[PDB]
Amino acid sequence: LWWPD
Amino acid sequence: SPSAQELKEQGNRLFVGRKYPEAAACYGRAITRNPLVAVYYTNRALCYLKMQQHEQALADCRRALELDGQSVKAHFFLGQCQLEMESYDEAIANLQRAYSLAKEQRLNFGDDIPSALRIAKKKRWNSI
Ligand SMILES: [Cl-]
Ligand code: NA
Repeated sequence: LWWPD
Repeated sequence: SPSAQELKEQGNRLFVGRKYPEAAACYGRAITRNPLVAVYYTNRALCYLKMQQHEQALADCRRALELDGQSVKAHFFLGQCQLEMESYDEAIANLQRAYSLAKEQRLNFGDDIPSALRIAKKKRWNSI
């Protein structure tokens, strides 16, 4: 969740 | 001449390297190449959160939701923005929506969404 895609 | 996808990937690498304004600029370059991809905006909103630019993050989340109304990360980052801006009722709504959407999409983020929800409710109460 706390990382870019 | 890097493509949108290439610039997104470069921005991801800068993000992992903790170069947040540089990563945000890279996602902006991606948007220039293809401005119709919601992930570029939610990636940049995450950078803006790291940069304390909450209003800028909020605006990117709104752009993302216009392109992908089902985006879990767009709702989650919106709720995180609103939490830091002390809009607790909206934060709770967006975090609950993130939870429901992640369930609908069979995404497993561990306890990350429930944890954020408890903060917003706790903070909402502590403000009361
Ligand atoms: Cl991090
Ligand atoms: Na902040």
